[PDB]
Amino acid sequence: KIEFSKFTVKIKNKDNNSNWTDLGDLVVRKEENGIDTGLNAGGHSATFFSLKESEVNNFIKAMTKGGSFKTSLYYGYKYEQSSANGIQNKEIITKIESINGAEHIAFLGDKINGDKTAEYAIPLEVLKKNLK
Repeated sequence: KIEFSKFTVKIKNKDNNSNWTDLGDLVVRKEENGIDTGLNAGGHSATFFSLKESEVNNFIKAMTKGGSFKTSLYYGYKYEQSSANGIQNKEIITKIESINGAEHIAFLGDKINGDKTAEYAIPLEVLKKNLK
């Protein structure tokens, strides 16, 4: 059983030099079945990744303690390759990471266009406050 309906939390990515930069806000929404999350970065607004009921516990766990979950669809952001059409069952895999003094949930995205993927970071304390 899950209390929450909808909330927002800041998301960062690693820029062209591998520096954590603020990207935007991520709108996590709770469905009849699963979670949708969507990226409002710059003036682009579009679904980021989603997952059904069964991966929910794996989500919460993952997004609070570090772990992994299976998405229904992962698109990401524009630079990564899966944003045109999205990819089913992409496994997201999370770590805890202190960035300034603030622990974040960090995970890799998709391949961009020597294989380079996108990297992402959301603060842990906000994910814990809201994810229940």
